[PDB]
Amino acid sequence: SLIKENMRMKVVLEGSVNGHQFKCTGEGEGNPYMGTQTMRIKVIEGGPLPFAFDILATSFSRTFIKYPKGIPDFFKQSFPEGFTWERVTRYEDGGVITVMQDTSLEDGCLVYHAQVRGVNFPSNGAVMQKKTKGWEPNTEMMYPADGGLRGYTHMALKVDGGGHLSCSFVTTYRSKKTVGNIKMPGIHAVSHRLERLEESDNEMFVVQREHAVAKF
Repeated sequence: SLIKENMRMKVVLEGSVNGHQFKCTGEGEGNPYMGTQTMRIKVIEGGPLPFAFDILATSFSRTFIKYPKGIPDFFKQSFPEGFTWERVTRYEDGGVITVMQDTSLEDGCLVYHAQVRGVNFPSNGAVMQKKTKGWEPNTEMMYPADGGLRGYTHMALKVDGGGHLSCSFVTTYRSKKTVGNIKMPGIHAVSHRLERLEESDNEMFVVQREHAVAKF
């Protein structure tokens, strides 16, 4: 397969949140067939970010989902060309973030480009005040949709003082394949656990890992 048991990734993610422009770069590796990955991320422009890095964390990798025998893997089948994803995330207190992402494969490395735009986060809220504490584990429902997939998520962002902020989104996953076939899965789910491993004081440097497993 073009997707090996060990694969490296690199990412450029840029955009703005509440008018604050930034750019990040990341690089990492994982085992796509075990659904595990780690990435090391630096804020290279606009730092220190005046908002929680957690709102960006889920924008930095669908090739690394452990899919059983019996659920077709849309993502791995999309190579060499790869896939795109487009997401809007809506937070219960009115933040909205739109993300556009491209996934390519270049010289044996997965290459990601993401653009993000967040607006209307309350200035006083946990995101803009940097009072968040990571994401609860969650399950994304995956639906077949006219040759692509729609993912649907309700996630809980932990906040200081024993709170959460709920958010939801729909993701549209599209293949870039111009030659060849894709076997489409049926409805399924993907269980995620996204963990912050390292961070610097002002989140200029973050290391995170994910474990993602598909199920019926």
